[PDB]
This record gives sequence, C-alpha cells and structure tokens, in this order.
Amino acid sequence: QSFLWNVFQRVDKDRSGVISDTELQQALSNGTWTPFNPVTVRSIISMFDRENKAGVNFSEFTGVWKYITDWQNVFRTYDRDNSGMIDKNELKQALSGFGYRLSDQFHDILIRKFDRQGRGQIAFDDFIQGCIVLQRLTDIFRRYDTDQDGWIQVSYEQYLSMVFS
Amino acid sequence: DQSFLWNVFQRVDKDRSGVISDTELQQALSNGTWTPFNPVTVRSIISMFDRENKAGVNFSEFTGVWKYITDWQNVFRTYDRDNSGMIDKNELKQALSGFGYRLSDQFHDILIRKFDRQGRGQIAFDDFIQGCIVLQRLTDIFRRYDTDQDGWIQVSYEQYLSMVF
Ligand SMILES: [Zn+2]
Ligand SMILES: [Zn+2]
Ligand SMILES: [Zn+2]
Ligand SMILES: [Zn+2]
Ligand SMILES: [Zn+2]
Ligand SMILES: [Zn+2]
Ligand SMILES: [Zn+2]
Ligand SMILES: [Zn+2]
Ligand SMILES: [Zn+2]
Repeated sequence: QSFLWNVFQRVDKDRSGVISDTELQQALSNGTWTPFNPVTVRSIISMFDRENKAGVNFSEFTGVWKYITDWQNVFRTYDRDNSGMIDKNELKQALSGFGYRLSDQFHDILIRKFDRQGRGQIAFDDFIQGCIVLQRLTDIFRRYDTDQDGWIQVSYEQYLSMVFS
Repeated sequence: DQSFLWNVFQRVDKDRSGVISDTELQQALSNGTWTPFNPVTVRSIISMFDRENKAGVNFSEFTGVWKYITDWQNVFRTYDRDNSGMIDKNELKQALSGFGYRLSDQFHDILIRKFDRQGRGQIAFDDFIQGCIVLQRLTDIFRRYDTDQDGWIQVSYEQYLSMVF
C-alpha cells in the first residue's frame, strides 16, 4: 500500500512524471503478447487524480501499484488451474466470488466490441477490463432500482442517458 | 469503379496477405486530426462486412467497406456546415434528426461528451461513426423490448448489462 516515492520523477520515458493513457499504454504485464490495452489503462489511470493531475505526484505515488497487487493475486487465486487462462467455468465462480450472482447466460455473449479474444476463452487482458465494465454498470443500475427488486423500468430518453454514462 | 478499387485494395493491403488487417485499414483512413483513426470503429467496420470470421477483409468484402466509408463521409460533410471539419452540438442535432431520430437537446451533449475522444467541444469523423452506430444498436434493442410500444421498457439486471455493446 505504501512504496515511499523513490522514482516519482522518471516514471515516464521522458523527464516529467506526467504519465497517462498515451504514455503508459505499453508498460504493463499482458497475457497475449500484444500490447496491454488503452481503455484498460485509462480506467486505472482515472483512479487517483487530486485535481486531474494526469499522473502521480505528492503522496499519490503509491495507489497505482497497489491496485495491481490486489488484482495480480485475485487473478491467481481464481484461475484455479494456474495457466494465465480462464475457461468458461473458471470465470463462473471467479466473478460470483466477489459478490456477484449472475446466471449462466452472460459469460457467453461478450467477445466483439469490448473484448479482443480469438479463441473463445478470455485472458488477463479483458479480465481487468471486463470487471470494470461490470462493476460500474451495477452502480448505475442500482441507483434507479429504488424499489430494490432488480427490475428497473426506464423510458427511451432515460434508457439512453444511462448507457451513455 | 471496379478496376479503381482493385488498385486501392492492393495499395491498402500492405503485406499483400490478400486480406486487409484492421491496422492496414486504420492507416488508410483519415479523419483530419493527425490522430490515428479510432480503432474501435475500424474494428466495427470490419466485423460489419467480414463474412469469414477472420477479423479482416478481402477485395470482395472491401468493395462494401469503401462504399460504407463513403456514404458516411457525405453525411459528415453535409452536416458540417460551418466547415470546421467537425460536427458541433447543433450540427449533430440537425444530423441525427435527419435519420428520423427524435431526441432531446441535452442528449446531444451527453452523446458528444461521450464520443468526443479528442475533447474538442465537437466530434471528429471517426467517432461520429461509432456514436451513430452505438445509438442505432441501442435504439433497436430498446424497440425489441418495448412490446406494447410505449416508449418505456422494463428490464432486469443482466438483461440490462446484456444490452451493452
Ligand atoms: Zn484456467
Ligand atoms: Zn425496481
Ligand atoms: Zn419494482
Ligand atoms: Zn494484409
Ligand atoms: Zn461544407
Ligand atoms: Zn461543424
Ligand atoms: Zn462547428
Ligand atoms: Zn412499453
Ligand atoms: Zn408499458
């Protein structure tokens, strides 16, 4: 959770510590041998910005790495077989483990717009992303489910307002 | 014409694999902002004319792309009246109304806000495509649900998320 500062300056390839989506685009550990993911980097980068600083700065040279460890192990303790690869069943109890209770028809039809797989099964690339796609959209949904029944009823205007959040 | 497009195809197809990669098409495409054409859209426009699940395009399918890419360019120009090379809020209002959309005023803000990858007060060409695409899909889905044709739908959790593309 706390890793001093050390190299709070030379974090970027150039002088200043103004690292972001465009700069830390290809710096993380992926699982497909292609560059990790622009949209995945961005929702990680948008986790600690005191005043939209675009990177790490006073006492904020700490939280960027901590979110990786809390998910590096989380990918390991749920892979089950330990291969960096998630089967169909290896995600069923992986998601539901951190408090979800999705049914079976969800882990099936997803591999096109947000994903990038070519062999059916999802790797570490879309794992980190796929969850943030999921967790954020639950929090939206919940706010409108004032009844608390898992059944919202929006009109068209609202239906739009919401998927374009 | 037919002979024209065969040369263009030979030109864009760099490796000459016989298939346009989603990178090679990306390179072919401009939107006049010195930023690389939105890959998310290059991805869309391939998974839209590709028949062989090969995530690419042959001459036979390219003929369709080029006609796609063109019909949009005209729409884009038609509506960019202030000739900025981009579509401001009000030009979008005129543009979408043109496809017989019936949307509010605030919503065009939400859409632009969401799709202006550049952060420019307006939307460029490559993101106008995605923005109109995603709006089309969403509206269809909404319509498929609205059985009694109210303008309201009623959906469950997951049902909600499973409508995200
Ligand atoms: Zn596995
Ligand atoms: Zn409800
Ligand atoms: Zn209710
Ligand atoms: Zn090629
Ligand atoms: Zn003009
Ligand atoms: Zn304009
Ligand atoms: Zn304008
Ligand atoms: Zn209805
Ligand atoms: Zn009704």
